[PDB]
Amino acid sequence: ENTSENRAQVAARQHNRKIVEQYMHTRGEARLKRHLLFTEDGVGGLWTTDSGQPIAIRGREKLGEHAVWSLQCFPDWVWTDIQIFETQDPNWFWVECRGEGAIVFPGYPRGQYRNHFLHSFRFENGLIKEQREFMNPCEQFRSLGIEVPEVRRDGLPS
Amino acid sequence: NTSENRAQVAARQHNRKIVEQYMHTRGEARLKRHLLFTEDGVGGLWTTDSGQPIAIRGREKLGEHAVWSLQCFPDWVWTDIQIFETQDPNWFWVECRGEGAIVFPGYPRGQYRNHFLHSFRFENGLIKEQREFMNPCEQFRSLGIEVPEVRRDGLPS
Ligand SMILES: O=C(O)c1cc(Br)ccc1N[C@H]1CCC[C@@H](C(=O)O)C1
Ligand SMILES: O=C(O)c1cc(Br)ccc1N[C@H]1CCC[C@@H](C(=O)O)C1
Repeated sequence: ENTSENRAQVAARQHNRKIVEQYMHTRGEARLKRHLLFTEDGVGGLWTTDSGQPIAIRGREKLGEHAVWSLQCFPDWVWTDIQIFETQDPNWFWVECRGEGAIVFPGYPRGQYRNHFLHSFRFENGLIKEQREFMNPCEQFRSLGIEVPEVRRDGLPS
Repeated sequence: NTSENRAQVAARQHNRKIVEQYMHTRGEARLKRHLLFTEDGVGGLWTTDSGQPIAIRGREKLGEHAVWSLQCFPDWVWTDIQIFETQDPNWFWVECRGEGAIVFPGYPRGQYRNHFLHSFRFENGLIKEQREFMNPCEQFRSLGIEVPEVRRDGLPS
């Protein structure tokens, strides 16, 4: 039904989608201003780590400061194969994508990193309140020359 | 309010019920979870230490796989289940937790807990493709496997 309230939900979803698109296409020195897409208290970061705990970057300013490090350590990064999923919540989206680029972490050799990613984006007032990255840390270990632990699944049917 | 749209709404509602039922399947009922899939339906684990998915292809293979899964994760429960519909009536995402004993050949019995994302795509009201995404490091830990620590030298606080 075409009511003011359904219309408002559609408008919000449409706006938020454009910000997801923008986020996912932000490259190069533009990454130094990606933080401006977030609420002042917005959070971003990596939810799949070797320690099992997220690394959460809290606050728009902290995200901007973080961008300096990310641009250093992933100097040519691009997201590819981007699929945006709207949800029943006009303020929540998921993205499935791939990503590739050099990885330049001090203490490791320079390497090439490729992974499969899921990102979660939650909005408030048309800015991102929470972004979260989910990936397979093992592919990052590979890129850094770190030996990947192996699980044997004996008896797993074929 | 158009038949195209009434059809999609119905398909999405039907498919959501199937996602709910999959997520709440426990115990011996797991031996029949494969009945939720198309005959050629695929399920499995998309985040593995090898970097390649472990795909289980076909309804019959998924039922055979259930035997293994019930032995290796004998009391498994999904919890904190959040179901995301999408613009596609035939594609859902689930974010949840899961926990239970892990009992793999050649590793000490453990307690495995993880955070999960599942993707479910549908055809003809049955699951055509289910994919699990988790952090393999938590599964290493549950099996007593040492996990390396990545150092992020510049990383601000
Ligand atoms: O992979 C990490 O070590 C990582 C650590 C924190 Br903490 C946050 C995010 C992380 N993932 C990267 C992957 C490459 C692009 C990059 C970006 O888009 O800023 C983010
Ligand atoms: O974690 C694995 O080793 C794994 C291997 C393949 Br092959 C497929 C799925 C896997 N994940 C489990 C996690 C516990 C519940 C279980 C189930 O719901 O059947 C599936």
